[PDB]
Amino acid sequence: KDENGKGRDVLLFVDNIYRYTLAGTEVSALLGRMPSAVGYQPTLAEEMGVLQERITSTKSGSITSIQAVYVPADDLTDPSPATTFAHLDATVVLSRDIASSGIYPAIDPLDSTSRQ
Amino acid sequence: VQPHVVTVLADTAIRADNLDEAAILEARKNAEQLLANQKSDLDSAAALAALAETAAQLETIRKIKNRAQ
Repeated sequence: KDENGKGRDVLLFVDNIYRYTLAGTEVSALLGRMPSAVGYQPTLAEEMGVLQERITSTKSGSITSIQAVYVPADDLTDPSPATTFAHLDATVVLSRDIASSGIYPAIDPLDSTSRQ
Repeated sequence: VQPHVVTVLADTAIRADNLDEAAILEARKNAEQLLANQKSDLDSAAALAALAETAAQLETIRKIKNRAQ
C-alpha cells in the first residue's frame, strides 16, 4: 500500500500459460500420474484454477492482467481453452483464415466477447 | 406477283381448306404451354429443391474439422 493510500494500478501480462499446461502434461506420466482423456494431467483443471484465483483485483488495489493464449492445433474444443473461458472475462480470439485474407489484425468479431 | 416468282408474306399462313383450323391452333397453344409447364417444373423441381438440399449442413462439417479429437 502507498502511504496514506493503497496499492497502485497493476499491469500484468501472461505469455502462453499454455506452456505451463504443457509442462504439467510433460511431468504427469513421470509423476506416477494417469492420462486425462487426451493425455493431460487430470489435475490440470484444479491447478489452472489455483493459478487464476491468486490473480484478482481485490478490495485492496487493482490488478490488470493480460493473457497470451496459444491454441493447440487452432482448436477450441481442446480441454484447456474450454477451461480457460471459465476464467476470462475479456475473451479475444484470433483466426487463421482472416490472416489468410491478409487482414492484420485477424481477430474474429463473433466469439471474442466481453461481459462489460 | 412477278412474271416468274410469287411470295406470300401472310400473317397466319396455314395449309388448310376451310376456316376451321381452330381445332388445331388451340392444340398448338396447348403443346407450347405444356412444354412451358415442363420447363417450369423441371427447372424448379430438380434444381431449386437440389439447390436447397446441397446447401444443407456445410458449415456444420466445416467447424468440426479443427476438432483434434
